[PDB]
Amino acid sequence: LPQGFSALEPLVDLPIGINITRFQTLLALHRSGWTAGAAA
Amino acid sequence: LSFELLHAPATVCGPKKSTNLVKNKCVNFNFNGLKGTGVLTESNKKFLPF
Ligand SMILES: *[C@@H]1O[C@H](CO)[C@@H](O)[C@H](O)[C@H]1NC(C)=O
Repeated sequence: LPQGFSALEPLVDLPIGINITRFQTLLALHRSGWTAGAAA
Repeated sequence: LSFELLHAPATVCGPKKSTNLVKNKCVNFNFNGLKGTGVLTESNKKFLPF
């Protein structure tokens, strides 16, 4: 993580009204089997 | 056409109202549900888009 200060712009507001308790990220895989580049 | 009422923000409705703006006069105003009273003037401040 780099140093310095930077504010965060609000982007999206959604009136969904549901319950959220657990989550998981999603990636993209491509076959050349499949190879994935560096990411952090 | 049937209308439903549930535990939700309920943002389904048509036009509220519209009017012309007059400057340099003392008057009441209501912007987006925010009420106030005063005199309106051209503003040189540069607000952020949000
Ligand atoms: C999430 O909150 C709502 C509102 O009280 C509730 O009805 C629902 O059961 C909750 N979800 C879970 C998994 O408990």
